[PDB]
Amino acid sequence: RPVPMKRHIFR
Amino acid sequence: RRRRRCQVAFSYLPQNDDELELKVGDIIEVVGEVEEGWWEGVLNGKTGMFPSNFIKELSG
Repeated sequence: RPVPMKRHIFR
Repeated sequence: RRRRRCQVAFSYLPQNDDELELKVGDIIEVVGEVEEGWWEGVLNGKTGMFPSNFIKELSG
């Protein structure tokens, strides 16, 4: 399975 | 305004309230990139965030 990258940014 | 579509390669359940659920084979209307690895798109009427590395590459 792929690994999601970390998130910081949102609409 | 022509469409920009892509296909989900791997399923994904949301980890934040702004994220889409992805199911293999789903076709997303792409809005744009938000952060490295993260695009916004429209899927089954809902707009939300999704991991771009879960999308299928076009290779014939």
